[PDB]
Amino acid sequence: GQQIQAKVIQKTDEVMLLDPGFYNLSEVPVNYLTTAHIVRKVDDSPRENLYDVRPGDVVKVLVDDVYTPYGDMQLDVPQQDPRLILNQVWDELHLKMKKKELVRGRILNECKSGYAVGVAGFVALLPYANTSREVANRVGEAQSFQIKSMSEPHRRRIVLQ
Amino acid sequence: PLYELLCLAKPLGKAEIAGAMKIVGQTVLKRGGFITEVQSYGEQQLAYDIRRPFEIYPSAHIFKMEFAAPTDIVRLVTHEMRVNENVLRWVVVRRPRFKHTLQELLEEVKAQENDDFKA
Amino acid sequence: ITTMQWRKLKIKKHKLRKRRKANRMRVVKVR
Amino acid sequence: RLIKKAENLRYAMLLEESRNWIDSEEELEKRINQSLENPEAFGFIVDLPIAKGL
Amino acid sequence: FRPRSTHQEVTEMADFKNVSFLTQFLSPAGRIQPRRVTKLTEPLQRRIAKSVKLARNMALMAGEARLDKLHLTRVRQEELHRYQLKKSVQ
Amino acid sequence: PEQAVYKKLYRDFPELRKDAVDLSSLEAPLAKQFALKHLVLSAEIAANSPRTRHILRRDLEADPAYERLKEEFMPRIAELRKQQEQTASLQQLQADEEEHLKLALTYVAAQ
Amino acid sequence: QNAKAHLVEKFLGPEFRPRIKQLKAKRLEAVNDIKRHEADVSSPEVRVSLMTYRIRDSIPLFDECKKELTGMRKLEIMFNKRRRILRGLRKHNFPIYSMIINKLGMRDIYSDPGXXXXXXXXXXXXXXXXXXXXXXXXXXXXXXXXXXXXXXXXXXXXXXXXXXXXX
Amino acid sequence: AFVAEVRDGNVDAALAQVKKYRKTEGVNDSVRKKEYFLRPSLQKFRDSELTYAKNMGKLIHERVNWVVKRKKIKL
RNA sequence: GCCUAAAAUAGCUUAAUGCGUUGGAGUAAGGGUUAAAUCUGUAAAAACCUUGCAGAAAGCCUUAAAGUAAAAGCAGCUAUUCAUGCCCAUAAAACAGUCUAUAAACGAGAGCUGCGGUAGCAAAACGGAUUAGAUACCCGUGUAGUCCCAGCCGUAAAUUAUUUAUUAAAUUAAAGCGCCUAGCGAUAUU
Ligand SMILES: [K+]
Ligand SMILES: [K+]
Ligand SMILES: [K+]
Ligand SMILES: [Mg+2]
Repeated sequence: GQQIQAKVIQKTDEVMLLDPGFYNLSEVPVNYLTTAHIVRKVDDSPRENLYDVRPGDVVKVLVDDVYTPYGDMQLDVPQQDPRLILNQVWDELHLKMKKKELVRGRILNECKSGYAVGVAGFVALLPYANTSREVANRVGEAQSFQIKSMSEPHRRRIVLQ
Repeated sequence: PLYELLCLAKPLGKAEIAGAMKIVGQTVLKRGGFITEVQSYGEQQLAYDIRRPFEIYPSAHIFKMEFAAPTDIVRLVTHEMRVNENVLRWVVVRRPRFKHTLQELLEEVKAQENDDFKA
Repeated sequence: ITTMQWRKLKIKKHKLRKRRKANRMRVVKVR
Repeated sequence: RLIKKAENLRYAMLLEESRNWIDSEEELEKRINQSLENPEAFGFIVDLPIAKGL
Repeated sequence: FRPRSTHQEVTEMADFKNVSFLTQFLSPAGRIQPRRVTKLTEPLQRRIAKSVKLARNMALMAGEARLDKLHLTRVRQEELHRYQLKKSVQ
Repeated sequence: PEQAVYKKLYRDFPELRKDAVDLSSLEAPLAKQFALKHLVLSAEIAANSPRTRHILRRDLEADPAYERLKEEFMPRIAELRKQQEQTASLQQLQADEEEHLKLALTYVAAQ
Repeated sequence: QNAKAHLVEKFLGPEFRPRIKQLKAKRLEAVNDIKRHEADVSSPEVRVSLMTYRIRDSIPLFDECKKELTGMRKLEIMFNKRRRILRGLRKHNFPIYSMIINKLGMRDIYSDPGXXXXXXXXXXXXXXXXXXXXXXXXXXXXXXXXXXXXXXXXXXXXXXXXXXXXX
Repeated sequence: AFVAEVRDGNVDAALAQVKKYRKTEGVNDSVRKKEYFLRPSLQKFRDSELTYAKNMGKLIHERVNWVVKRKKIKL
């Protein structure tokens, strides 16, 4: 699951060889990599095609596995995950709490402890003790709220006032 | 030990419910115990209906009582529930004796002494 | 013990059981 | 020595709890009447605090 | 992503009376989920199973989905609304 | 001894899983620098603590060194995040929700 | 409302506790005279006394519940272990052996006569002799045989024949 | 009791859901057990055979998955 | 202080199934096979909605057993009695061993005697088929038995021989036993 730097050794018609620097050489499809994964170039000569990686370059790869039945490391192109999108939103919410900013949320339904308020994919808790019964009645319309407390990123708990 | 009784009774009037609760309470007091908590939840709708030879009860009145008494009290309470016909279903469960363990008490004592020692 | 050994004993046990039942209801047991 | 202090600490806490304990029938009748006049919610809606002991 | 309760919450609220809480460990058909799905320790797995079985004996839970009790969801929401309003007014 | 703090470090800052590391090198990446600092300061804080009559288990299960280093390394990790792919902002997400709400209302109005 | 101290004392006391806990509390108090010091719970004097008290409390228990075979087997194992402990004490430390016998009201029958012996040890010319050892040694004789029975019917007789303080 | 609502007259879609409920919620397993009685010693052997078949299938597709991951085979 | 597929004791829950079961509605089949038939119905069955009564068993959790209960064995819920196992904190100046000649206890399923119960299943038995024959396999009925309490019987393809040191195992060397000496052949005698 960790990204490592590998050096291109051979580039054949079918397969390309990469050196992870740990043990036996790894194999990758010829056209799997692109010029956007290069961090260090052997030479400064401009490249023409997107799938133009020359031997000697250093590329970023993702370690899918360490032990494989073939006997070599498994390396795959890095990919994306929405978890970062939520993390970026969470950081923004934390900054708003520090700066005492007003957050906009939409009430979805009623909850045991209070009311459920959604904030860009995060469902917060609004205890009835801090509601005027007018905001509670308004469902599906954005309203201003003040963030009071929040849990650690894994827990994903927010309390609104 | 410490026991808790959950009773499902017919949705009758308050006087009938009070009488059923009082019977259990006096049984505990007579044996030499005491009662800690008395609570009622009103009439509740059940997951499925309780059936008697010619009656169906889709709802019941629920109350709970917590008491401390000798180990012989369980049989006495069970007998009272069976005899009374206003009670539909009951259960008695034993609870832990103490809220705080010996380790927790020692930690509190040590913390207090450290504050005194620092002072 | 093998399956062959079990089968060799099986026949003799059957014969003994059959004879005992026959003598179960007789005045003079045949022996 | 510390264990003896712990025992005394437990005794002190139980005294405070004993203020709300009932051992007479007169108090039992009052508690029953108050409980019936102020019903509470069951576990179908709100989680209940489970007793852990005295 | 689905909500998950902490092991501290489970040990504090694992009782047969808390039917709402116990519902998180039941399949949509109303059956008990295996430990490999609940992500619980062996002692906690046993407590949850016993709480559900005891609730069934007391008629607080049903062994399976029942067609004659499909209106309870409406009833529970109506009860929940009244309780929240009463406490808010108080 | 210093391989235990990595689990917490990656949990709080998942972006450290994107910075490529050269396995066959003597230079320590940001993640390894944090671990070494935690090991050094953890012993220092424990030693530089006034002694008391008794030892409390709550103190044994505390780690103020981790909090101090996290504050120190906060600005550095921010630069690493900037080097990664960009994501939609909070305002954009709310706008998308509003548009879908309007679409649902229009469908209801039609039917 | 005022605090009820009398209720706290009852709860902390042995009143609201299972029967086994109450019995065990009495056993420890009964060994306050022979223990070496205020915290001795493992000396041979204390261990043998506790085993003897457990046997006495178990006699009424199994007269009502005659089908709990698991408990009887545990009792039988402890019964044989106590005999071997007393046998060792007599051979190596007589003064400690004497105190235990006197305190618990037992009889001096814990010797090791051996193959060529026919009677118990420490028998003076004036003291009487019995056939307890002959039955144990020459147990194959038909005169000493009995009929098959239940565990309790066979164990209860042996338990009482060693403790003379049980009716 | 599984309830499958029919939308736009797509009866085939409802039938698919019913089969899924039976497999997921263990209705086919109950029917198989109650078809006839087997001793506990014979039921043990029956369970071993079923698990053995499941493990063989898992092994076979484990081999295929590795080929796809390495050679990027479009199967 | 808590836990327990441990044992004994006592209360409680019902998914399904059966019927010389109640009421409503409705009319020709239901059941079973390689293919058929016996059998149950049309004098109102099966199927459908309801009523009553009854016995046994414990879906998901649930997985080995990882409990090992000494072995035989053990998971529906709650409680009592009692015996274990876990944490935390203690204790012993002299005592505690291995193995078993002999002796005793526990001990699946089937079976026997008495008492209560009898839904489902099913030796025996009685019919319908298959086949050269079917005295079996298949189908329809179906009694003992399976269940509860008190006794008797002591038998299984009723687990890997026991112990010390080493060891992942293993291997190596010892301590105390039981059993075997080609097969075949007894209801011998006691
Ligand atoms: K037997
Ligand atoms: K057998
Ligand atoms: K031989
Ligand atoms: Mg016997």
